[PDB]
Amino acid sequence: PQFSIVEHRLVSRNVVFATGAYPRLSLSFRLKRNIGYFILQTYMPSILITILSWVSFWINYDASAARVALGITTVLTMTTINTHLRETLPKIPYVKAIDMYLMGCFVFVFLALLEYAFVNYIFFGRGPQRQKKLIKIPDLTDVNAIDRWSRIVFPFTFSLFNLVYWLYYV
Amino acid sequence: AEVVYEWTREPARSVVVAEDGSRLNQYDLLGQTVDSGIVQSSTGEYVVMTTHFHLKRKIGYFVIQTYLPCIMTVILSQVSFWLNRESVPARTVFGVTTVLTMTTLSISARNSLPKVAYATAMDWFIAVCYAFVFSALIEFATVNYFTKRGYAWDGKSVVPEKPKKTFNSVSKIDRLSRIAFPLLFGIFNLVYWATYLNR
Amino acid sequence: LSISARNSLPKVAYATAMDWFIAVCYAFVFSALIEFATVNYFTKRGYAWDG
Amino acid sequence: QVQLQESGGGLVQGSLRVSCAASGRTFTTYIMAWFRQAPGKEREFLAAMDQGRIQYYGDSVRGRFTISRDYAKNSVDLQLDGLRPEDTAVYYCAAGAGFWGLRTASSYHYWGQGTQVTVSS
Amino acid sequence: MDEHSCPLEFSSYGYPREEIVYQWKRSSVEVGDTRSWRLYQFSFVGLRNTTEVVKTTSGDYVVMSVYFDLSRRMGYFTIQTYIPCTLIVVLSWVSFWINKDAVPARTSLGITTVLTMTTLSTIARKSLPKVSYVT
Ligand SMILES: *[C@@H]1O[C@H](CO)[C@@H](O[C@@H]2O[C@H](CO)[C@@H](O[C@@H]3O[C@H](CO[C@H]4O[C@H](CO)[C@@H](O)[C@H](O[C@H]5O[C@H](CO)[C@@H](O)[C@H](O)[C@@H]5O)[C@@H]4O)[C@@H](O)[C@H](O[C@H]4O[C@H](CO)[C@@H](O)[C@H](O)[C@@H]4O)[C@@H]3O)[C@H](O)[C@H]2NC(C)=O)[C@H](O)[C@H]1NC(C)=O
Ligand SMILES: CCCCCCCC/C=C/CCCCCCCC(=O)O[C@H](COC(=O)CCCCCCCCCCCCCCC)COP(=O)(O)OC[C@@H](O)CO
Ligand SMILES: CCCCCCCC(=O)OC[C@H](COP(=O)(O)O[C@@H]1[C@H](O)[C@H](O)[C@@H](OP(=O)(O)O)[C@H](OP(=O)(O)O)[C@H]1O)OC(=O)CCCCCCC
Ligand SMILES: CCCCCCCCCCCC(=O)OC[C@H](COP(=O)([O-])O)OC(=O)CCCCCCCCCCC
Ligand SMILES: CCCCCCCCCCCC(=O)OC[C@H](COP(=O)([O-])O)OC(=O)CCCCCCCCCCC
Ligand SMILES: CCCCCCCCCCCCCCCC(=O)O
Ligand SMILES: CCCCCCCCCCCCCCCC(=O)O
Ligand SMILES: CCCCCCCCCCCCCCCC
Ligand SMILES: CCCCCCCCCCCCCCCC
Ligand SMILES: CCCCCCCCCC
Ligand SMILES: CCCCCCCCCC
Ligand SMILES: CCCCCCCCCC
Ligand SMILES: CCCCCCCCCC
Ligand SMILES: CCCCCCCCCC
Ligand SMILES: CCCCCCCCCC
Ligand SMILES: CCCCCCCCCC
Ligand SMILES: CCCCCC
Ligand SMILES: CCCCCC
Ligand SMILES: CCCCCC
Ligand SMILES: CCCCCC
Ligand SMILES: [Cl-]
Repeated sequence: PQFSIVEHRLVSRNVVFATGAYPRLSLSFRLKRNIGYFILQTYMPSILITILSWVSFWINYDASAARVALGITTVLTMTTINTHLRETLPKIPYVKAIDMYLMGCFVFVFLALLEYAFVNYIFFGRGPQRQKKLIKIPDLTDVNAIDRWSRIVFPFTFSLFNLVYWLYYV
Repeated sequence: AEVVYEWTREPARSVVVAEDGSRLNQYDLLGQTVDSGIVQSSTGEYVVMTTHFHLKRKIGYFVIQTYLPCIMTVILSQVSFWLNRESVPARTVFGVTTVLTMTTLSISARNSLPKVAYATAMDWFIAVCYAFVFSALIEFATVNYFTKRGYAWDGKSVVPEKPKKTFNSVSKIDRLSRIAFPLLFGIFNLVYWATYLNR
Repeated sequence: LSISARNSLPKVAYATAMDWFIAVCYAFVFSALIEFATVNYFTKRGYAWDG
Repeated sequence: QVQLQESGGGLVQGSLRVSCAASGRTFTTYIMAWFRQAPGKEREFLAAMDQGRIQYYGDSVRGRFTISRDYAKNSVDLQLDGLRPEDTAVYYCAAGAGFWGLRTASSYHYWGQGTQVTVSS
Repeated sequence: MDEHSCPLEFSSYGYPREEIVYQWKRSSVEVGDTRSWRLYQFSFVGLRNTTEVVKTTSGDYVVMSVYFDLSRRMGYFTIQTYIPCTLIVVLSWVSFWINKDAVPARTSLGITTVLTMTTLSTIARKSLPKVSYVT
């Protein structure tokens, strides 16, 4: 159900131990793992949660409770997806391709939350100081410009990351 | 006095491990030491032949699945210091969710091990990270206690100088914590890893 | 729910009726949230209607 | 703090017994060893005993000295027999988990003060 | 905080007391390294041997018992349940210092603390069997 047998091979040789040389036959199979189950299980929920994380960019900077709740919920959902994945595998010491993908999705949602953190800091920290004193990156003074730039850039960067990942691993 | 065991070749080369065969997932076999001795029991003295296989645990799995989630949880908790003090529900959400994430991480970390009755290095790391997150929540609680008025800066008015509609000042607690918490967490990470790695 | 639905099933590489139903339900929930985002985008005033 | 208190005779013309009691930490589950170091000599392995009551001895002292352990009391004893004037030295009690060792001093993370032993003919 | 005295009983299956009689020796039950064993959650306090006669349908049999006293260790359970529950209670106490006008904040804090308690209760029972009394 999970694998397809690409090919099988028969080999005949001799193997030498301390006690002598012995005849050996080897029957080997090459198994290619099916991707549909993992697409249904892990990849598509992660993509959908990362997409949902961008909804905060269309909400005003003053809706702090809503935007923070959305970002935190996306981060929590990514953590739960990673948890449910790790509970059904051995304790290998290296990163897998699905680990690469989930870590990338976590980075994207974390940056989405940090985007609102930066916007709120810029407004409520620099606005009073600034008024007392008084694709390219956006102007750092305008939170609306920052939000619009995030709207344009986050889907584009996520699509580029997906393209690179899938081209590398397929 | 009846049967005595000896190694066929010299003891070092009398135990051989095939280079291709190694089914260790979270361990590295550094080597093997070979020795012999005697055991004294009620029945008599028996020759015992011993081979100690030296294994070192591989840290990558636990780094991926426990340490990075805890570090990101600590950073996420410390992110709330950069929000305005009047975002009470947002900062409360930050503190509470980070506390619960740390609690869940603490619960799930021990599932790997047998239920031993002493604290491990991972347990100490999780304890310190929980302490950092909970201290961040206490910091927000202090900031909210010292907050005076329940509306944020409008956007257009000009905060006059502390030395019409008044507005809350940026919290000195927040300004100090923004540099204090990451610095202390970095120092803790430095000391912890320097203590536990080269051992 | 989507993660936990296929716990007690072999890891088949095709979608089942359970998978299709869960997908349609998730799409409905996602569209509801997107609809709220669209509604909020056109909200002019930050205060509700006083009694 | 963890310590290993050693006791035993210092002078003999012979049989002798050197005891080593451990306090501050449970050394039952650690391999416990006895080492020797005369002046101008490197610490050499005399004996050891494992958790499973299995005893190892050096080739120089095989059949002469005997090592025993009391796990309830957390102590290791060494009975020295056939003492000779080439045997005079400082005797150290060591304990630890035997990693890359069980015959090398580097693998033992705990050591005692040491006790002098001299034989006079 | 529980302590147990687990038994190990043996006897002749076929031969009654009139045919086979068992007897303990002077130093019958010996142990090596008591605390190098696989007892993770327990510590071995001691042991004691006994003998008795058990009547069955086939006859009376000499039964020889060895009781091992085990005392549970608090470390794992203190890590798992006690510390998180007290910490969640303190997290609930944190609500008292928030401004009472912060209605969503305080309500979410309280209900969330009550959630994390339900979850901690649920997971605290996992190690135990499904006994029908309060521990
Ligand atoms: C899955 O993964 C496993 C693990 O890697 C794969 O296993 C290996 O497969 C390869 C081929 O697929 C095996 O190599 C073959 O061995 C045969 C038979 O070798 C025996 O008999 C010979 C004749 O009696 C004898 O000479 C051989 O001896 C040594 O000789 C060669 C030549 O001097 C020397 O180079 C080797 O070191 C041999 O040890 C041996 O006893 C051999 O016939 C195959 O040869 C092809 O290529 C040579 C090129 O010179 C050509 O001359 C031949 O005619 C033939 O076309 C090939 O070398 C290898 O032994 C397998 N390893 C193990 C550990 O089993 C497996 O194939 C993978 N399968 C799948 C489906 O993924
Ligand atoms: C849901 C989770 C989302 C998180 C995802 C976030 C995305 C960003 C993270 C990317 C992680 C990349 C994984 C890298 C692999 C993990 C690291 C690793 O294991 O590599 C080894 C080094 O380990 C080691 O030094 C062990 C120690 C590594 C510890 C690193 C933590 C640094 C913490 C600094 C504090 C910052 C504070 C800043 C606060 C302001 C290499 O050695 P070697 O091959 O010989 O193997 C020997 C044997 O031990 C097995 O490795
Ligand atoms: C665990 C419990 C610990 C309890 C710790 C208790 C810590 C403690 O007692 O805080 C005192 C206070 C906090 O600062 P804080 O930002 O809240 O200062 C007040 C705040 O800015 C108000 O907004 C001001 O009114 P407004 O905006 O103009 O309307 C008010 O001005 P005024 O009324 O004077 O005119 C300010 O007093 O002063 C410190 O900065 C020292 C922080 C050291 C923090 C060190 C952190 C490492
Ligand atoms: C282990 C290493 C420890 C290092 C210790 C230092 C920790 C980092 C704190 C940096 C504080 C700082 O330099 O602020 C720079 C400016 C505001 O300060 P100023 O210099 O303009 O007066 O602000 C900026 O220019 C950028 C502010 C962005 C805030 C929004 C993102 C929140 C990120 C949270 C990270 C925990
Ligand atoms: C219960 C948690 C309380 C946390 C309070 C803040 C201090 C954190 C370190 C000390 C507390 C602690 O639990 O340490 C855990 C381990 C040491 O464990 P052990 O080896 O002593 O068993 O730690 C290490 O392995 C290294 C500790 C590094 C200490 C020095 C740097 C501190 C940096 C500032 C922290 C506020
Ligand atoms: C159960 C403890 C939860 C943590 C609560 C932290 C509350 C911090 C607020 C402290 C206010 C101290 C007011 C005294 C001010 C003064 O010095 O006069
Ligand atoms: C990835 C999903 C992000 C959510 C996008 C929500 C968009 C809601 C706003 C719809 C805008 C309608 C078209 C422009 C209207 C206008 O500018 O007059
Ligand atoms: C195979 C190399 C070993 C792994 C080295 C670290 C991998 C780090 C991956 C993190 C990528 C997340 C960001 C994705 C792009 C925004
Ligand atoms: C064997 C082929 C496998 C291909 C799996 C691709 C799954 C991802 C497809 C859709 C990704 C779109 C991301 C767009 C982000 C805005
Ligand atoms: C879903 C993409 C919506 C794009 C709207 C165009 C910008 C409108 C700004 C007022
Ligand atoms: C928007 C592009 C999404 C990733 C496409 C990857 C295709 C890989 C070859 C089938
Ligand atoms: C070797 C793993 C490659 C994973 C793809 C990462 C692409 C990052 C693009 C920003
Ligand atoms: C030694 C007990 C440690 C308990 C976990 C850490 C709690 C920190 C609360 C500030
Ligand atoms: C900011 C200081 C972080 C220190 C991390 C040290 C990790 C060393 C791994 C070899
Ligand atoms: C949860 C995996 C299946 C998702 C089906 C399509 C979702 C569309 C969202 C608009
Ligand atoms: C992921 C699907 C997002 C759909 C947004 C629709 C907005 C339409 C505005 C014209
Ligand atoms: C400094 C935070 C940057 C977030 C990316 C928009
Ligand atoms: C994913 C939607 C992008 C819209 C850019 C205007
Ligand atoms: C571990 C808590 C640190 C608090 C620094 C003010
Ligand atoms: C112990 C945490 C203190 C937080 C800042 C006053
Ligand atoms: Cl392993």
